[PDB]
Amino acid sequence: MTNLLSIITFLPIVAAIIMALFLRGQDEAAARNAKWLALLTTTATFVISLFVLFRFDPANTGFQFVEDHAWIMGLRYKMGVDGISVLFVLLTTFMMPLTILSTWQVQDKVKEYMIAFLVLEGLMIGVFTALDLVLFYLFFEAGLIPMFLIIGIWGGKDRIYASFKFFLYTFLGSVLMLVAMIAMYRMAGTTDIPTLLTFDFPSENFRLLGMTVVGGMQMLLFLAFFASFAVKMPMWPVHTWLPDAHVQAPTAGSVLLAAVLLKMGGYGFLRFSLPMFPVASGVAQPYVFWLSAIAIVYTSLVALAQSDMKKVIAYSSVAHMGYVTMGVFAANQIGVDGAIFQMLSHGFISGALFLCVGVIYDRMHTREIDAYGGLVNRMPAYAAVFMFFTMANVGLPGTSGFVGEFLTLMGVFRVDTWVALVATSGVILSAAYALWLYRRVTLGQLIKESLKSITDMTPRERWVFIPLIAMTLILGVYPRLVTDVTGPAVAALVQDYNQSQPA
Amino acid sequence: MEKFVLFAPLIASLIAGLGWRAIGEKAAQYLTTGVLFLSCLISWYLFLSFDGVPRHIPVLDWVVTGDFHAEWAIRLDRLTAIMLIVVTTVSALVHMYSLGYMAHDDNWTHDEHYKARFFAYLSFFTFAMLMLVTADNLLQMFFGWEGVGVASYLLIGFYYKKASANAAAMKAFIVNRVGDFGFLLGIFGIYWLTGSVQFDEIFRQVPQLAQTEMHFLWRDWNAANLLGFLLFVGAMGKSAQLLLHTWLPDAMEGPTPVSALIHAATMVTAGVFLVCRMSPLYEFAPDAKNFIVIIGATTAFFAATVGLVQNDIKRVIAYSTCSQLGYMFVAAGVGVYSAAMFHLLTHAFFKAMLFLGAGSVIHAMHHEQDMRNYGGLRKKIPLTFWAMMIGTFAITGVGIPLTHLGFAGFLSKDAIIESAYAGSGYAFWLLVIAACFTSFYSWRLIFLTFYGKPRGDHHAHDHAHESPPVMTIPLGVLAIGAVFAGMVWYGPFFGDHHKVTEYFHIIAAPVGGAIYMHPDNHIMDEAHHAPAWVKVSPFVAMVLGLITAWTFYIANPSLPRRLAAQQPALYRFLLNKWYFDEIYEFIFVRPAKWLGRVLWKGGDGAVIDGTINGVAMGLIPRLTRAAVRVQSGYLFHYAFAMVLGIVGLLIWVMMRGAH
Ligand SMILES: [Ca+2]
Repeated sequence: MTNLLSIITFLPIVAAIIMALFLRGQDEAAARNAKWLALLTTTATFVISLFVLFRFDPANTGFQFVEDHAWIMGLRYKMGVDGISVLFVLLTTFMMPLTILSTWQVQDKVKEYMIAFLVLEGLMIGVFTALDLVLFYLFFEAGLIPMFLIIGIWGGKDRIYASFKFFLYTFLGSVLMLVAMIAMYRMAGTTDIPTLLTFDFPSENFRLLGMTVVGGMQMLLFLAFFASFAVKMPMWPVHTWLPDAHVQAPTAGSVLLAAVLLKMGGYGFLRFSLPMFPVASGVAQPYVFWLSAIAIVYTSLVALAQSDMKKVIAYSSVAHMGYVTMGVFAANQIGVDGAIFQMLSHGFISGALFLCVGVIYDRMHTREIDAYGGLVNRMPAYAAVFMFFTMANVGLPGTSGFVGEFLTLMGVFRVDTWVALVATSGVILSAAYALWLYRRVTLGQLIKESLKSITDMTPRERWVFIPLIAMTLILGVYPRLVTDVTGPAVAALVQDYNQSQPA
Repeated sequence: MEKFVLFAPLIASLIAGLGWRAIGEKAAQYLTTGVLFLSCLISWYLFLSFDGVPRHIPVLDWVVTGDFHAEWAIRLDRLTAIMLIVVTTVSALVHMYSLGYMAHDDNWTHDEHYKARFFAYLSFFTFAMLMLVTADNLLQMFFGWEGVGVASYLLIGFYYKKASANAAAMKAFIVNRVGDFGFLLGIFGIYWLTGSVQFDEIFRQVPQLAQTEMHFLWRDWNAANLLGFLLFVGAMGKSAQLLLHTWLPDAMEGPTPVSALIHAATMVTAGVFLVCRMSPLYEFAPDAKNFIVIIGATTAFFAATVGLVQNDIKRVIAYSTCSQLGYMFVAAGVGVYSAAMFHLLTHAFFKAMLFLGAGSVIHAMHHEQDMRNYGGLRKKIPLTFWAMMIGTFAITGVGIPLTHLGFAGFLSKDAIIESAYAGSGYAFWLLVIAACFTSFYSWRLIFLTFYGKPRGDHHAHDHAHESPPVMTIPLGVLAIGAVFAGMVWYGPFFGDHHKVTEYFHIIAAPVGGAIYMHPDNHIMDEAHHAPAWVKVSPFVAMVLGLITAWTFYIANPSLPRRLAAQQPALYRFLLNKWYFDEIYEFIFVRPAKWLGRVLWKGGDGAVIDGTINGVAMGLIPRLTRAAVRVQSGYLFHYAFAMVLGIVGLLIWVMMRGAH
């Protein structure tokens, strides 16, 4: 119980190695064993990570559960959590058992499917626990490998193109960040994230090529990290990989792609860009505001034009991340708390919606909106669940969707009214595409022979959704469960950002 | 005791909505109906025993972040107590009325189950409105605000197999979201100017807010005027005021009992209530009130003309609600919020009855809604005829002209028309003209349905019969409000300035009172002192419209047909409801869909993906083909490359020089 973060990080990876070695047979019993072994492993990781959650002390804004060991090439293996990153660990471990349970009907290469998800979980958890600069980059980039194969092997008809675009687009943005990490390593003489959080990187302007670089070295380091996190988030206009990868991935892949991997971009902004490059962040605030405002309006209108149900959900995520980006760079307590809440909240809602798509994809094997209609007539439970998360997706008060949206909008209002006015229009636009999709798929008359015999959600499918409905309602009604944890850490973060602004 | 009223309807709806299978449909219906009645009794006790000391009952913390804190809390002042009896009374009756109106529905086949779901929606709808009116802070007011939006969308689209209902419910949600866009911007502005979203703390700081300049978009604004305008944009959408009205007429696609609850208790009254709850701010915002009147008065006129030519019974009553809410916004704008609440309270009674009355007609007439096929019916439906007649009496304002004795809407409307004269010449004249149009379409409704030759298919006409007692007892109880309510509460709401002050327990900071009226405001007084030609004009115009209705349907019944032919373009304009929907489809809907497809295919596809693919799949492969070509396989070419490399490097070394 002194290496708790290392256990939850590498336990899923170790289980995959054992499964790959000592699990034999390709029959259904052999596959049935793999599903159970994965489910027990993901459940174990979630339970152990609850010890972190409840022993965590929100008042302490330092890193807790810290473990440090020597490593290679003069680096250190250091892990830990604070009020900004603890909840992203629990979100990852929370979605993984539900994601496994939703694949229970997959019959194609099951053992390999389970291994890819078990390996992916360990690497996703490492991103949020790592306190070494290179160690963060290792988990940040290693996650591309299992996801590249998850899309390639189990994806749709365009999965070859989607998997390559996903990997290379993300890979391109992070290699620039790698060089910035090497530069910070050389200036500060350390890769320790706690030590880099107090280091003062130079901000005096200089000239590079034909332009002045406002912010000096901080701006150059800021732009390298921005390229990595902007693509990961994703921000507009570097988002066009997401409508491919999220759509062409298998349903389980889409859940983890949207619920967890997107949060690495926003967490990157909260861990590095604002603490380590405050002067550059202050300078970039106007541009980030309008890119995020454009993203909300742009992708909301693009979602309204989609003929493919899974693409509506994919484009919805880009709009929801636009709020997160604005909240982070408003750099006030209200905006940053809203940004973190919006990230966690979007994990439950977006994941649930991709599971709603899978429920009817499994039965009908199509994603065209026009291929459905009046499903409420045969699928009462599905229409209720799909409606609930449709309403959460439009930020209805009472669901967790509202809180994150509301606070990021109010934090931005304090800084820029034009941005807040444009971003706030998302409430009108989100309702438009979200309700139209729900109506066209679920409501109406059952007038197609194909849908005549469609079945309702099975008991297993209902039980996957119940935890997600619980978190959405609980956090919507009692968000203090989140802000108590993140409150003190955001307060310290916002204070350092202010104390670093040029005077 | 207050918590039971607030939370009992939610618990009943959850039990009935999700667990009716365990306990059966009948137990679910009675649970919701019975629990509403108990809360209605507790609401009346809270209302009639209020001593004038506002109470604050906390429940839970909602949103805490740094200095921002909003809580689930219950505030009980005069305004809350008034809205309680209005919401619970009408909701309780609508539950009873629904026990018979939905007893056997033709929209559903016998396999489908709807009764338990319907009563759960009504209970939750009641819960949302109750949460709205008991709000202690602006954020909880928003939850209920959006709560009625989702409950209405559930109920307006109750018949999910009817594409007309699904479109109508979607429209209501979106249009009300356009209103919530301004509401939200007001909440953001208020928090940053005052550091709080709690009503009392906001009101304490209002005097400074009136002297404050706030930057917003391209210029600085007086804070109070801007904030009052922004919060009013929310009220316009929720009350179906002008330019945000098109959703209310289409809400008829839901069941008739839903229309009564939306149009008299829960949804439309929210906008006026917010104006009256936030009066401590609008009193210090002279320009915001100006805009409220112009919208309020123009809506009363706009919605009166359109009602003249509509042929669907519910759509006539639909526009009457919009026009009536126009009146209450004029009264608040002129600075008389008690009169606005007074008409809101009286309106709840006779408007609910008119809709519950029209449900009986539709229910009796084999569910036909076109008034062109509604002749006779007076002898076939005795009680619904008189209840509708009482509703017409109240809304028209049938009383003794210069006295203080008459039906509910006679007194409350006169208070608004008297205040309009003292407050705005624009307001006073449009209201009486609308009051003239009100009488025509109200009595036109009576004569078309309850008089004349039995007109239309004889089958239903012959089979027409009075609906069971469950649908008529709620109508009767309402009638006990659409006659005596105005006389009962005239004094406490409008009669005497001292009487009004104690009832509402109202420069000093405008805090502690249910409403506030700035000292420099005396419109309520000037209304009393108004001349006699003011105090009688409503009676004159009401009669004037009545005689035209009598002249148009009993005698010379061909006049309505002939006139449209004389002035046909003005017939289409009213019939098409001033073409507002067509304008929006042209200016908003079609452009939005077109914009999304262009951004989707032109932006993401041609510009962004076209570039990325053009480089990744166009350029780099082109450089690959050049590299493959240069690897020619000829030994002499490879040696040439080595010689070019040395020669190029030597040129480089020479330029640097010896050094
Ligand atoms: Ca720092």
